[PDB]
Amino acid sequence: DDRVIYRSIRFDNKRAPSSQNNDKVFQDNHVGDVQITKMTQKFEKNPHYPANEQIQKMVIDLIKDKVIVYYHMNDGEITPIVKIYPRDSMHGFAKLNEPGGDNKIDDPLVQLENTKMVNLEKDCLNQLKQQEKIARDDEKTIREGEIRLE
Amino acid sequence: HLAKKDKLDKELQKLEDDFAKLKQDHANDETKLKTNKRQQQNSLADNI
Amino acid sequence: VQEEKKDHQSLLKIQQKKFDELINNLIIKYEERLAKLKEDLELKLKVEIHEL
Amino acid sequence: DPRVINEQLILDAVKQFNQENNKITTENIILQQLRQLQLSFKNILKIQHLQGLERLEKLQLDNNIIEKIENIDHLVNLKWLDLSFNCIKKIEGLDKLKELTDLSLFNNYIEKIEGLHNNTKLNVFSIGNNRLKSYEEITLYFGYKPRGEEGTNDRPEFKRLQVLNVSGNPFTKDKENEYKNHIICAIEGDRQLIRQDEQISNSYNFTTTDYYQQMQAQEQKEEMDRQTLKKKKDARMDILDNLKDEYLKIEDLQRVKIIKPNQINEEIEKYCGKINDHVVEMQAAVIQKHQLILQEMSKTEVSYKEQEALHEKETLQILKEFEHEKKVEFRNWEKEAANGDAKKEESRLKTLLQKTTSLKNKLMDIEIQLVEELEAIFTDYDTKKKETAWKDIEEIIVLGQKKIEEENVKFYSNLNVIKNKEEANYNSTQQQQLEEENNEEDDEKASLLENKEQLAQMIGNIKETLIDSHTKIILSAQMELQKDLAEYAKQQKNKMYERNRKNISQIIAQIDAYQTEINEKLKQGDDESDHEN
Amino acid sequence: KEARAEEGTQQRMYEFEQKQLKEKINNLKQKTDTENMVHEQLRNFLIEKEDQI
Repeated sequence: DDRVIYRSIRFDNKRAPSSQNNDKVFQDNHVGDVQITKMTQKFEKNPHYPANEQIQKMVIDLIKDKVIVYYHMNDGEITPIVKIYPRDSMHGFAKLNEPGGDNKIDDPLVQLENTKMVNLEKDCLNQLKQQEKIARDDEKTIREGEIRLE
Repeated sequence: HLAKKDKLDKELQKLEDDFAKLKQDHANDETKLKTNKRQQQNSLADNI
Repeated sequence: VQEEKKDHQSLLKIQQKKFDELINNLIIKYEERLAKLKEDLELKLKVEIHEL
Repeated sequence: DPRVINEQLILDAVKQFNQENNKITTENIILQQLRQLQLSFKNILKIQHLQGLERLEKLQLDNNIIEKIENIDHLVNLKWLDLSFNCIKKIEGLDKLKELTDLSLFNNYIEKIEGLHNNTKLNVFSIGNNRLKSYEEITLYFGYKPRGEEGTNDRPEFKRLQVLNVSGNPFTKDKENEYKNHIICAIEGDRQLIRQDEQISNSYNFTTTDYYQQMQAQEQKEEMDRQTLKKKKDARMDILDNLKDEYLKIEDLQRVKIIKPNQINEEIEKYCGKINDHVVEMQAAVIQKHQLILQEMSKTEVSYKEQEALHEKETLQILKEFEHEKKVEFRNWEKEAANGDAKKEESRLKTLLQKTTSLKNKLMDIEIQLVEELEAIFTDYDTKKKETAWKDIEEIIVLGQKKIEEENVKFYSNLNVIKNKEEANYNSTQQQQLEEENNEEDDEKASLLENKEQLAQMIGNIKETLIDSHTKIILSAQMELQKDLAEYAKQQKNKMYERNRKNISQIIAQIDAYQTEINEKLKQGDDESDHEN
Repeated sequence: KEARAEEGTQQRMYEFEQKQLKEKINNLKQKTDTENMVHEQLRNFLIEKEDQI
């Protein structure tokens, strides 16, 4: 129903068990602590949700700390919509301390964009830690057991 | 209101015609050009 | 033996046809009732909100 | 104090509503782009200053002193309506709006229910807490009437309407909850509970299971009739529907009917029946031709879809290749910028840029091949249509028109024979009797028969006019087919024009973006050479 | 007060209506700019394709 048909999370082991982030302190089944790089997601195209308003692909890359989101191509379009948005103002981390940054946050459009992004990203985080736990359970269960006959 | 609205649209009429003529002329150009261009490949085709 | 095997294979094919048709018709009517239940839910929300 | 809802008040209401639901603070609110309007407790006494809202989807005017409704005809796209608890006494002015579904008329002076035949699609209606006198009133809106009243409403006018409360009406306080059961038997869990009361189901005959079986049958008949109507119209013969009504447009036939009404009606019925049957075969053949033409066209769009999808897949693969090119180029750019060897960086960057121009050239070539393929496909399909379907329709129309002509000529010959026989009979009879009540119709027949040449010319003019009208309707149908096919082809080609323009614009935009990014990389790499001196 | 109210309402609906009326000309000029651009590009494309073939 949701139409997100493709979902993946890049990995890179170039940094140790960073000791601050709970969301980044992961009870990885395999070894315990591991560290994060990026996410990619691909959605189904509802005929009734507009392509330029409905996201088909999205990339929340932590190394770039900016999101790489794809949008469908409109009828007659061959200009792919590869939007590279900044994630500086994504969870309210935006510094209001700067007097001078054009305060376009007042626009509810930015508010809805960020709400959608945060919901999607936290949902993926929790679902993927749950996937960790479920995969741990499944593989241990099919490993330890002996062989049964009917 | 009626007088000024009517005055505003007096020019409109002529503009229509001009556009139409231009539009019609445009078609001719494309047609004409297409003709010539097509013959070109026809020649090549026969040459081929 | 050969002719009875022929008849039994024909029976297997006929039963395949019968049950495939059963499944197809059942799917069609279930989808119909899913759509009707969708509409049921929209006007249930309608009545609830209007009554309140 | 009486007031009016003014555009200053319009902006005030807009601001209050936007505050209520945190709408964007836009003073430049387009007045032609309004969807929902709330006017909570303005004590509104009249409705005014709302023209231009044909796109309205939500509206509220509760808690006011409004008393009259009218002129809501121009608003025919409303969805959410709430006008209850006002000084309403009658319902009217909304006969044009079919799209509304939430109708609130609760707690008013409403006593007669009328004006909702057009909005059969309504599902929510609140008219409770009123002065309504009779329950059977509501019955008129769901295809059920009290037995014993002559009811010409043989077509139900509200089926999906499942939101209806009138609770609190005057008659609703007598014989508790019996009227609800009676109306429901003429009209969600409450419905099941009421249907389970023995008296409720016993006191009527037209139940809901049979009602819904009849509804399905009737809707299937309606769908088949609509498909037949579209079939006949696409046959283009619909304009001939007046051919059998021509005589009622033919006065001379009425004048000549006096001479011998009996066989005149007999021959007219024979003529109409034969014309109807053969014209029907005519539009049936035309319908076969038009259906195969429709299949031709639809396969046209299908083939365009497959070939286009092939074009976008090839273009997207090439574009992915170039995006990999860009990403490798940028990775090496950063690596060597840490290195700082500007010469090699800019050399590889011009290599990339020449490759980018190559991509421009090849993409334009892809568009060129698109042009050849689409043009060839369209010309081939147009020639196929002309050769087979257009020509078959041509021949069918020719045969049908001359067959109608055959019928007209035979009808004219029969009229000539009947006229001659009547003339002979009058000539024989006039020599025996010369005095019979100076009959008006007898005198008219005598005058018509004496001018036999006049009668012959009148019938000849009748036949020529009939043939001319039939021929003109035939050619009108033929021209309708011509214009229909021409507009199909014109729309397809023009839309191809805009599609080509749009794709070329996209390609140009992408090449410009590539060139600007390459120039940015090169210029920053070069400017990195201006601190070291 | 009522007289002035409807008079002002008619005046404002008149700004609306006449701003609508002085819009066919602007839309026509914009679409003619569109058509001129399209036709000039079409002619240039025809000549360039002629050259290439």
